[PDB]
Amino acid sequence: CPLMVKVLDAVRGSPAINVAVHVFRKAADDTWEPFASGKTSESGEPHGLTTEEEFVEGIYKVEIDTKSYWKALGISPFHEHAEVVFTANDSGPRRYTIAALLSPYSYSTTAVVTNP
Amino acid sequence: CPLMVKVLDAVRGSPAINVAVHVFRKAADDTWEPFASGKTSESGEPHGLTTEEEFVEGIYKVEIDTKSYWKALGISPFHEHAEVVFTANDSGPRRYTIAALLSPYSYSTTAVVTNP
Amino acid sequence: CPLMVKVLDAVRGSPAINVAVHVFRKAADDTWEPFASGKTSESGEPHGLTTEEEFVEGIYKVEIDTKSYWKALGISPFHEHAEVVFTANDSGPRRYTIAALLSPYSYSTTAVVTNP
Amino acid sequence: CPLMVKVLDAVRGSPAINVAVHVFRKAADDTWEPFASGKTSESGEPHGLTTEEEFVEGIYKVEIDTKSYWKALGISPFHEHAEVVFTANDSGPRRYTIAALLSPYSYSTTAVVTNP
Ligand SMILES: C[As](C)(=O)[O-]
Ligand SMILES: C[As](C)(=O)[O-]
Ligand SMILES: C[As](C)(=O)[O-]
Ligand SMILES: C[As](C)(=O)[O-]
Ligand SMILES: [Zn+2]
Ligand SMILES: [Zn+2]
Ligand SMILES: [Zn+2]
Ligand SMILES: [Zn+2]
Ligand SMILES: [Zn+2]
Ligand SMILES: [Zn+2]
Ligand SMILES: [Zn+2]
Ligand SMILES: [Zn+2]
Repeated sequence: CPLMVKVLDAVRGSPAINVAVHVFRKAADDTWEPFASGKTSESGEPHGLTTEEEFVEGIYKVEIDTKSYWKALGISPFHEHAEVVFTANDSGPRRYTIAALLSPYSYSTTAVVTNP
Repeated sequence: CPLMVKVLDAVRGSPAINVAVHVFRKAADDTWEPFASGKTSESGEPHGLTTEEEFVEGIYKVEIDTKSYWKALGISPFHEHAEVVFTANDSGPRRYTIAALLSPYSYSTTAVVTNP
Repeated sequence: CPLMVKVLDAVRGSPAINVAVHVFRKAADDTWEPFASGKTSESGEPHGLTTEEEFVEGIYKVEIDTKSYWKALGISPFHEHAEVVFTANDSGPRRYTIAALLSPYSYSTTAVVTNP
Repeated sequence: CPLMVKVLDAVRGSPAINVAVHVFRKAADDTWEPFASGKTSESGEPHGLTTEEEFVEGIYKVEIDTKSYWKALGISPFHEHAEVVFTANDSGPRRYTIAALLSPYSYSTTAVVTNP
């Protein structure tokens, strides 16, 4: 998997399960074209989002539906969602892990970029 | 100031100076209408973005131009920018501080919401 | 104030009120000598911890009683406390802000170091 | 492995390699008895720290030698080290992942606690 998304819940100290994750790729005209989508499993990651071949050079956006996640736990959170926007694979293929750590009024995101 | 944005640099342990901050408000048709803009001063905050009166109930987006900030320090960062999207002032006026802590491959954002 | 401590609650989006903060200074024999102590007010900061004069060059430890803070809100947290250990004022006086952002199973701390 | 430590570098967007990790367990008299130690590999984790059997109920301290890590990269960091202190396994065995995200003037730590 060259693109992995890992979501953690800082209130419960657990992976965040059943979080919607959307990936878009910026198109020729600058609109966000849907690229992939998934829901996090028990490990806090969605199932294989893409392959090395399909994951071409470009600008990507990962959106994580944090608001729905909290609401479903009976918590009213601050953010509508969390997004990460980055350029990928512009000096050859890399593997990307986007980690998001969630609290109701805060979140952190970090990228771990390795060689394949 | 009912809307304050505070940007910190985790590499230098300093406020992030000269960072562009944009605020948008979601319009009737769901497009992001420009609402305010500023550049952080030496304290890492832009100059008074709005007033209590203009800061009406609605969905707001704060974008922080993190990529340009790092590039100008000769660092090549991961994110294109950082954004915070939230609903504001829907149960009366509140004061909002959006804090962003920046590193080249990571950032955290938190909201402090108080009464006026 | 050359040493400020700012504690935020990421679950409530508020300053963390009534948090115990302890400061120690490493002594000649390497034991931690009590240096200052306070409880955060409504702004999430303890009252003036020290003066520029008393805040001499040395190794300092700031402990924040996060466990008691959460327990008192009826939450059972992961950490026993949070600590920050750093050398201060070894190239002349600096002003130090230690910011701590708290969730029940996570916390972040950052230092902002400025000239007086 | 019931106790895992994962260290990430937010400046480089990589696992933090060759970081010293120490684990202590609080003893009958309240002194910190050495429990385990390791250095992070290329994945940012030390090699198997303990077993389910040896990892008994008690208060543990994990120290991460962040200062040496940064210094060795020619960076002068703020913190002397990072520590996490917590009670473990007091309602039966759990698996603990302590994640630390490092920048020169900041760090975050989070715990992921699962059932075996
Ligand atoms: C609620 As959404 C991040 O799928 O537009
Ligand atoms: C580079 As921008 C966040 O002003 O579109
Ligand atoms: C509970 As304490 C950080 O005052 O030893
Ligand atoms: C430098 As150390 C955290 O091993 O005392
Ligand atoms: Zn969605
Ligand atoms: Zn968005
Ligand atoms: Zn801009
Ligand atoms: Zn964006
Ligand atoms: Zn105390
Ligand atoms: Zn401690
Ligand atoms: Zn050591
Ligand atoms: Zn320590």
